[PDB]
Amino acid sequence: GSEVEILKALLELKKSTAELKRATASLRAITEELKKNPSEDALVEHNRAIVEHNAIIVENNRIIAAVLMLIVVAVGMTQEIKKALEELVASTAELKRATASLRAITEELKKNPSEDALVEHN
Amino acid sequence: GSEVEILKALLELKKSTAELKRATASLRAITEELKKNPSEDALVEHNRAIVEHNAIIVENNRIIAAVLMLIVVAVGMTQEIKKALEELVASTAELKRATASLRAITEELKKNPSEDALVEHN
Repeated sequence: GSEVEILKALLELKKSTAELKRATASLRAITEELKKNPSEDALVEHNRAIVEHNAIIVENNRIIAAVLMLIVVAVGMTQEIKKALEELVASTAELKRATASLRAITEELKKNPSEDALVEHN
Repeated sequence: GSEVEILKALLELKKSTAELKRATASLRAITEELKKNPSEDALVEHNRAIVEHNAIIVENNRIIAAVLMLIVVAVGMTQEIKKALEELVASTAELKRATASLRAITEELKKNPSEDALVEHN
């Protein structure tokens, strides 16, 4: 379950990091090459839009991974919860047996109020 | 005076800005190209040192310009100070003339205490 989902989240962080590094490299290549001749308006404006789009995508990937890590941590407790439930089920069944026993004792004690029945009640 | 010094400070800001933009571009080109093969240790370590040196130089240029602007502003007031001094000198000379006149009046009033001398005193 979470063993693979988390490995994929780590792969995502690796890829969004590489994207950030490359987007930053183009950000700078753009500033240095385009300031040489501002008349190349389409090239500088298109590349700046590209850089902003990548920066947003990187930030979104970070947030998405941050949320999915909370889902993953909830998932990783599956076996601990399963064992807690098995214990709760066994406890419920034992409580039921004790209740049925007490009911039978109550009926026996009222029908035949022997001292032994009072001892069994306690 | 300050007319040229300030133009040079502006030229400095232009050149340190161009340096910053280029140093940043190499910072990124270095990260993206060197992470491809970390075994090229000398190239990545030398270029990172280059980037740190340039970043420091840019910060120093900013501080130096900030101080020189204070010297320049002090320099630009040369004519206002010169005129204030011309006024102060004329005032001092007038005060001296008034003092010498008063001394002569005092001598005349004591030697010949005519009412006119008292009027001149006041």
